[PDB]
Amino acid sequence: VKANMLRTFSSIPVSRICKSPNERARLYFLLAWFHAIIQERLRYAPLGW
Repeated sequence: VKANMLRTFSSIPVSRICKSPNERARLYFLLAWFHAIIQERLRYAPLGW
């Protein structure tokens, strides 16, 4: 999950994720965490998705 979130944070430009209402950053962090969780869950095929 750590590597996935680090990968999905460098992909998103800083300009979009920062220069906005100050609550956007927490929303993007939640989005990255959710994407990492559901992407890492795919490894355990029959028990996950």
